[PDB]
Amino acid sequence: LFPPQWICCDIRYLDVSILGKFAVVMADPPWDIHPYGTLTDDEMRRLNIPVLQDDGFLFLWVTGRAMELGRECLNLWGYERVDEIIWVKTNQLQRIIHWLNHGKEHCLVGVKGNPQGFNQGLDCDVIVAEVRSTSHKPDEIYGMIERLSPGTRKIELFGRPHNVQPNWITLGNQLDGIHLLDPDVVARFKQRYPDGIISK
Amino acid sequence: NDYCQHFVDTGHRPQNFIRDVRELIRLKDELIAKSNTPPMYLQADIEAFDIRELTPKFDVILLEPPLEEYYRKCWTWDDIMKLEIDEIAAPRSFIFLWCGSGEGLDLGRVCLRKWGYRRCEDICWIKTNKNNPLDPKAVFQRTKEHCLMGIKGTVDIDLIITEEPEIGNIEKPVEIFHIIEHFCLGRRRLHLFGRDSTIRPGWLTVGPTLTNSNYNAETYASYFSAPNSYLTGCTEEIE
Ligand SMILES: CNc1cc(N2CCC[C@@](O)(CNC(=O)c3ccc(CN4CC5(CCC5)[C@@H]4C4CC4)cc3O)C2)ncn1
Repeated sequence: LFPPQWICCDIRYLDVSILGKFAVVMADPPWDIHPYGTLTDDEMRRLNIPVLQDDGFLFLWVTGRAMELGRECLNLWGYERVDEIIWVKTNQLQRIIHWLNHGKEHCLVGVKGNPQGFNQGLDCDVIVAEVRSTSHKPDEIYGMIERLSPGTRKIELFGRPHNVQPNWITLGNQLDGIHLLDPDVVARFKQRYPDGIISK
Repeated sequence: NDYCQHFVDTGHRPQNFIRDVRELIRLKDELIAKSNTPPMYLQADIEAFDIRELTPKFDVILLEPPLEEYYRKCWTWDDIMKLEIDEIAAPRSFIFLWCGSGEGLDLGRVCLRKWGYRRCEDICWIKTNKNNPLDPKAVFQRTKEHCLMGIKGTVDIDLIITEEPEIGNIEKPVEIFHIIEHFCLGRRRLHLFGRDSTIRPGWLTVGPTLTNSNYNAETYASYFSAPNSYLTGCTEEIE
């Protein structure tokens, strides 16, 4: 259902089967790279990503060793990595912000099944955009995803309140409560969680 | 303003609009040029070539196999991953592997791990199309190539921005050599699948299309005999 929706929760424990199937998944996980609460490698492997889609695309932000671990989860969860987006970070004058200085962030792109009716090839795999608060992904990614798969249902894992978007259901443990509008989701949520608590 | 939208509207890639791409650094460049070994090079069909013949073991390997995707002999990742790179890499050494933009970003990581390296950097060559504003699996137009840096054993940015070369031009940006040489990683530098056009002081180039050779294993090793065995390639020569 078109307007923004979100669920404050521990993504480790929420029964994501109540949410239905999504054309696009995006995740910016708290990888345990060597600031916030982290998820162990095993917890990320165990996330029930496979129930979320049948045919569609996964967008998986990665840095450091999660460039490798993210590829492992991606394949474990049943996806093939078919693209990799980079966001070149600039200032407001369009200048770029271990062994090398890091001018970019990486977003892996995975496919599951055989998605039909997507507009593949409309955008290119480089995003140039101005940095904002630490830990924010650039808003351009939502436009690229909308053009790729307009009007379909989408879900974001480990998002924050600024990430809530129309057509998207946002999950994260710093969201303000639960805000669901889709009736099938509202229905399945009430069954699975009749007292509105999400534990164990 | 949204450069992704701008690209879908006009065809000008987002990277076309990046601008400007402590005092001097040139003295470092001068020290590098001073300690550079003479250029050495060898024509060799690397499929058939026993790579063991290449000695001594190298401090840096730059590996640039000719992938099929660079066109339209090509090397598959099947071919590349069967190269015995760990036989010629020094126990502490570095690899820079051009992986393209497709399955190479995954299979190249398998290769690095196969040969005993861990990836420490992902260097992205971003191609502008200022002058001229399609894999079945591709979701997006691919406008970049990745060069993976691996380490084994115990000033620059990780982006290279140049205009996309003309069709059929396979050369990679010479800037990758600057990044490598500025790391001061040692002086035994090997470039596998280089060409006449890539030969460069401080480097041993080995590839099938070279037209001439001057490689001599004993001459090559004499450039690193004592007292020159452990120089970083960034310091004064030893008097
Ligand atoms: C235990 N169970 C949970 C946890 C949970 N948490 C934990 C607390 C925080 C949050 O609430 C919201 N997220 C973040 O603060 C958050 C911040 C930064 C990054 C790094 N990303 C940012 C970029 C730059 C472009 C995208 C990079 C990227 C690697 C290249 C990732 C993040 O996810 C999620 N939510 C539900 N259940």
